[PDB]
Formats: sequence, structure tokens, C-alpha cells
Amino acid sequence: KTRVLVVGATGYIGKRIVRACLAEGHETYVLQRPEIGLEIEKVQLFLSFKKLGARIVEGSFSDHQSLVSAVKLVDVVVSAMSGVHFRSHNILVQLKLVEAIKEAGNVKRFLPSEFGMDPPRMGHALPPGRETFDQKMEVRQAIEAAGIPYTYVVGACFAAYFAGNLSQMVTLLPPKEKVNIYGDGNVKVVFADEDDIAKYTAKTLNDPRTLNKTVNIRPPDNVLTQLELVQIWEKLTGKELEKTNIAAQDFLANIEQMEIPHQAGIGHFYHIFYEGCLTDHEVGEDEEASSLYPDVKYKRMDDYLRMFL
Amino acid sequence: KTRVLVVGATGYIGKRIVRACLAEGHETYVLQRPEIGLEIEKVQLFLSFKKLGARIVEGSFSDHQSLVSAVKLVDVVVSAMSGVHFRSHNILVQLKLVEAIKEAGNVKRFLPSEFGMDPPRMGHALPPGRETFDQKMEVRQAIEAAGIPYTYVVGACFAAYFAGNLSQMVTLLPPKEKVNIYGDGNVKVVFADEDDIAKYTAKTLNDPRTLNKTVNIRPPDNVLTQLELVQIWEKLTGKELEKTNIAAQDFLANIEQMEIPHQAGIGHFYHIFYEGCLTDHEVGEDEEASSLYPDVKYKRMDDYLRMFL
Ligand SMILES: NC(=O)C1=CN([C@@H]2O[C@H](COP(=O)(O)OP(=O)(O)OC[C@H]3O[C@@H](n4cnc5c(N)ncnc54)[C@H](OP(=O)(O)O)[C@@H]3O)[C@@H](O)[C@H]2O)C=CC1
Ligand SMILES: NC(=O)C1=CN([C@@H]2O[C@H](COP(=O)(O)OP(=O)(O)OC[C@H]3O[C@@H](n4cnc5c(N)ncnc54)[C@H](OP(=O)(O)O)[C@@H]3O)[C@@H](O)[C@H]2O)C=CC1
Ligand SMILES: COc1cc([C@H]2OC[C@H]3[C@@H]2CO[C@@H]3c2ccc(O)c(OC)c2)ccc1O
Ligand SMILES: COc1cc([C@H]2OC[C@H]3[C@@H]2CO[C@@H]3c2ccc(O)c(OC)c2)ccc1O
Repeated sequence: KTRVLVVGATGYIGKRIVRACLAEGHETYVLQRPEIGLEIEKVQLFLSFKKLGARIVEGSFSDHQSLVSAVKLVDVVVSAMSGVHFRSHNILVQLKLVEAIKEAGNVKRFLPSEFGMDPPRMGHALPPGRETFDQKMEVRQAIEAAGIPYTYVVGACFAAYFAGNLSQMVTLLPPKEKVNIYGDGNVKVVFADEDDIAKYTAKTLNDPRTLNKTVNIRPPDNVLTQLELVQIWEKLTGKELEKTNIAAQDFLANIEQMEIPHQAGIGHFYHIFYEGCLTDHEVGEDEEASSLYPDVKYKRMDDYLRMFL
Repeated sequence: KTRVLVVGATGYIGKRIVRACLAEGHETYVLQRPEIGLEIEKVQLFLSFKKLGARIVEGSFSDHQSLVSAVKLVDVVVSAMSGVHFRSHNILVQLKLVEAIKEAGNVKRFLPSEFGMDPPRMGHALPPGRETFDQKMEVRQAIEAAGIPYTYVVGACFAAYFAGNLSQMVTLLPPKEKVNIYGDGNVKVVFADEDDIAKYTAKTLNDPRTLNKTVNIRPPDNVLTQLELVQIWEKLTGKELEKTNIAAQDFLANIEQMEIPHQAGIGHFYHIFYEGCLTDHEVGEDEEASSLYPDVKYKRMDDYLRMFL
């Protein structure tokens, strides 16, 4: 039985990873930091994990020895640390976890908080969006310096942030009548239900095929252009949307004057929808999660969008 | 089937009320406000409501006619508006809901956001905690000046904020070794699991017995002193905790110099555990929810506390 520590267990993807580890059959440990005082939602999340059979491990990122103690309990550590500018962007805090793993020496694999664009492929991104890739690379740098075996889970847009809103920024719901199309809207993007991301993570974390590998989440039916995604919704609703095509220069105009979390968002959307960073390179079946784990009947984006009807 | 609208549907008690209305068989509507921007957890709560069978109603408190349109759809309106200083304390925003109910004319009953201490009994309270009772009384006044029929649900401490922490402030977990006892710890308090509070709400909101009444949530097995609460925990754990008795004037010492949310917390705790405001007066079976709805097998605190072992 694989023992797994989830660090970031109440996070957006972290909580889905916890439940996926439990359903996969792993002996699932969750790190509970003691600073969560009156954050009642976090406290009841941990209590719901307990009721599912998770085991709470108390530890703190400012107590190096408590991290060492926690990781010594498990075979695999999965980190879901924050990495979104408008939420919180504390990627580099994992360095203390890496150090703790380095000292414990028992850890057979570490999955750091990746779950998005492929960091080493983003060397061209400009600040502040660039921070995400620079800081994940630095965590990668520490992992491989320490000789810690790893798996990097990358390659898909969370469906909540990019599909349920027809990729409109600052909203999470489909628009009623108007939609902005990025460029011609013919650039292929990779989408995935976050619950499937979690299930692929639970399955890959002890799979020899993915030891010391980048694993890509690129389910073939979910490779869609923005216009394809829009047209799915128009078909489901029986209503055409008025589409405005936004050229690259107008999308980025005056970016330097906007608040930093919005600058990052714009930078990321530009890589995804204008440069097509998630599909501008091919990946093999031996490094792609839908083909590695074909028993995951992943949710297609028409079924994902139906939830919004 | 009673048609119910919940305003505050993603709130702490609000989401529990939505689910209990659905389980009770009400045709349940929930107000989705448009300023839900990137608050993904709210967005996904509504999706979870829809799948359980709730109907989404769009409206904004800054758009009076949207509110009138919403309350027109239902027979009863339940408000779970915020009212905790360290969370947010927007009780007075319900005045706009009351005004829309007035104009609509069809609402058979309105339950405002109370769910705690009985406001008219708290006239002696001092600021800032006093604001809770004053604003809840201003809402009561506007309800009655509009002729809207009502039910006021009051009388119990939410289990998570007062029982699961053995009533220690700024924490939501049982303490590991040491516990503060307020006074002698022999002042009776009322505790209720918040899912039972929601079930009673769902059961009372169309009950002829409770039209234009105050309904008290005072389950007899859950009327306990703080020492009795601590004794339940100590028998669950087999370990005695070290108890420190805190006298009134030491509990309140230098209260004027602390943050306003903490001041309000101390004021509330003083009224509950030093004055006994939840038990310094009696209520008939006619107006108490556990006798009113005896098929609700309310969770006793020993079972509640087991979630924390
Ligand atoms: N479309 C995509 O592909 C997306 C990719 N991502 C990536 O997913 C990963 C997770 O992001 P997300 O789920 O939104 O993150 P969250 O913002 O939900 O944060 C996750 C966890 O971060 C922990 N955390 C935050 N700050 C600290 C801190 N100072 N010290 C210790 N722990 C801290 C918390 O642990 P705890 O549970 O202990 O409190 C928190 O729950 C990130 O790398 C992100 O970049 C995320 C959004 C979209
Ligand atoms: N022990 C006890 O007896 C306790 C009693 N209470 C009482 O419970 C009741 C609800 O409190 P609680 O669950 O903590 O509420 P929350 O703090 O969870 O807020 C509940 C809802 O208030 C709505 N809200 C907040 N601000 C606004 C605003 N400006 N405009 C429109 N809507 C707003 C939101 O509705 P939306 O979902 O639509 O976003 C939110 O989800 C209160 O009267 C409180 O005093 C609370 C805790 C303990
Ligand atoms: C797709 O890969 C990533 C996606 C993201 C997204 O986390 C979600 C964000 C972010 C920028 O895309 C969300 C975003 C930021 C700004 C917005 O206005 C927004 O609107 C939906 C959404 C972060 C890191 C990634 O490697
Ligand atoms: C019991 O009646 C009420 C309780 C409350 C509680 O919502 C919860 C609060 C508040 C003050 O008691 C929670 C409180 C505030 C400060 C704290 O430090 C705290 O620690 C657990 C908890 C609000 C209104 C009420 O009428």
C-alpha cells in the first residue's frame, strides 16, 4: 500500500487530489498547519478528509523538523502549493519541503505543485507572469540537485478557469450574449476537468512508467480551439453568441498599467490562446496521462459545459 | 410543494439551509449574485446546488427590481446574510431585501438572518458586539413596518464555534492540554449542530404553528455548562485537561484596546458564558424547535465531538 502525503490538502486542486488518493486506495496523509485558526472552511475540510479515512499530520513550514517528521511517514509526497497571483503565489515555500525531503531520505517520489503550463518551455514569458515559471523551475532545480525522484504533472487548463467561462477573463460562468474571441480563435488549447487531473495524479504517483518523467495531461477529445469551445456552448443552448475578435496588440495594450495579478492573467492567456503553448509541441502516448491511464473516462467539455445549463 | 428562496445561499449557515430545504422537499431557489467574480468556491457551490435540484435565480442587491423579480417566484424567503464581525457583518443590507419583499406583495413568510442570540433580549450589550443586536432589531422593525409575516429563528450556539473548540477563542479545535474555563464553568449554554439548525429552519418555515413567532432552538440534551462540555471531551479522550478559571473582570480586562472583531467576540462570549443569556429565561414547547419537530434526532455533543478524536 502506497503512503502519500498531500501538502496543500485544502487547496483548490489539493483537496481534489486528497480525495482521489483515497479513492485510488492509497494510505493518504494530509498536512494540517496550525495557523488555520478561525478559517472554519479549512478546519471542516480536514474533518471531512478524516471521515474518508485520511490521517492528519500536524506540521508547519516554519518548523523544519516537523516537515521532516511528516515526510518520514510516507512513500510519496504530493505538493499542491499555491501558484496563482490573484489567489496567492507561494511556490518557493516548497523549498523548505524539498529540504525536509532531502533530510528524511525515505521519500520514493515527490510531485511538486506544477499542474499547468510546462515551466522549462516558457523561458520567453515576460514578467510578472514569468514568476510562475521561474519559481517552478527553481523548485525543479532543488529537487534534482537533491537527487529526489520526481514526477511533473503538466499540460492542461483547469476547466473551471478556462472552459466554464468560454475563456472570458474575470468571470467563471458562460456569458449571456457576447463573447470575446482571442485572435481568430483557431489556436488549439488543452482542457481538463480538475477531478480528472486529480485522478491522473493519484494514478501516476506510484507508476514506474512516470518515475523521473514529465507526464502530460492532454486528453485528445479535450484539445479544442476557443471557437470550438464556444460552438459547443452555442449548440447546447441553441443560441449563437455575438463574437468580437480581439487582436494580439489590443489584448496586450496598456498591460503595463494594470494591477499585477491581472497582468499575470493576461500574460498567461496570451501564451495559451495566442501562442498556443499547450499544443505547439507533440507528446508521446508513453508520457500522456489519458493513454497511460485509459480507465479514466475523462469528462469531455460538452459534458462539462452541460453543468452550466 | 413550498417554494423557498435562500438569499445568502453560499454562506456558512446559508449553504446548510439550502441543502436542508432540498432534503425537506421544498422547491428550492437560490439567489446567485452577479458580483461573484473569480470566487470559484461560490461558483462551484451553486453548481453543486443545481445538481441537487435547486433552481438558480439571478439578482443583485444593487438592482431593486432584480430582487423584486426573485421574491415574486417563491412563497417563503430565508436570509442567511452575514453577521460575524471577523467574517463580515452586513445585516443591514437585508433592508433592501425587505423593501423588495414589500413591493412584491406575494411572500407568505420571511425568515431574516438571526440564528443566534435573541436580539430584543440583548438591549444591555455594549459596543461593538452590540451592533449585531441593533441591526437585527432594525431589520425586525422594518419587517413589521412592512407587514411581512415572519419567523425569527434563535437560541443556540453553532456547534463549530463553541463546542468543537471547548469554547476556546481564536481556535476551532479542542486544545491539547490546557483549557480556559469561564468563571466556574457552571453557566448553562445551548449548543446545536448547524445541520440540525438548518433542518429545523427548513421544517419551521412553512409551519402554521410558527407564523409570526420566535422559534427557539434549545434541544434539551444540548443545554450544557462549559464544564459539562469539557467533561464530555475528557471522557471521549480518557485524559483530564488542565483547567484555568478566568474571572469576569480578567476576561474583559483592556477589552477597549483590542481589534474590533475580537472585542465583539469577547462581548458575545461574556453574554453567553458569564451572563447565561441563552438559558436565563424559559421557553414553552410551543416555541422550541426540538419539541416542535421531534422527528429531528438532533446530534448530541458527545457524538459531535467524536469528529475531533
Ligand atoms: N489551469 C491550470 O492549469 C491551473 C494551474 N494551477 C496550478 O495548481 C497549483 C495549485 O494552485 P491552487 O490549487 O489554486 O492553490 P491554492 O491557492 O488553492 O493554495 C493551495 C495551498 O497552498 C497552501 N499555501 C498557500 N500559501 C501557503 C504558505 N505560505 N505556506 C504554506 N502553505 C501555503 C495552502 O496549504 P493548506 O491546505 O495547508 O492550507 C493552500 O491550500 C499551482 O501550481 C497552480 O499554479 C492552478 C490554477 C489553474
Ligand atoms: N453561534 C451562532 O449562533 C452563530 C450565529 N451566526 C449568525 O448566522 C447568520 C449568518 O452568518 P454566517 O453564516 O456566518 O454568514 P457568512 O459570513 O457566511 O455570509 C453569509 C452570506 O452573506 C451574503 N453577504 C455578505 N455580504 C453581502 C453583501 N454586501 N451583499 C449581499 N450579500 C452579502 C453572502 O451571500 P451570497 O452567498 O449570495 O454571496 C454570504 O454567503 C448571521 O446573522 C450570524 O450572526 C453566525 C455564526 C455563529
Ligand atoms: C494553464 O496553465 C496555468 C493556468 C493558470 C491559471 O491559474 C489560473 C488563472 C491563471 C491565469 O488563468 C486564471 C486566471 C487569471 C486571471 C483571470 O482573469 C482569469 O479569469 C478566468 C483566470 C496558472 C498557471 C498555469 O500554468
Ligand atoms: C450565539 O449567538 C451568536 C454567536 C455569534 C458568533 O458567530 C460566531 C462568533 C460569534 C462570536 O462567536 C464566533 C466568535 C468570535 C470570536 C472568536 O474568537 C471566536 O472563537 C472561536 C468565535 C454571532 C452572533 C450570535 O447571535
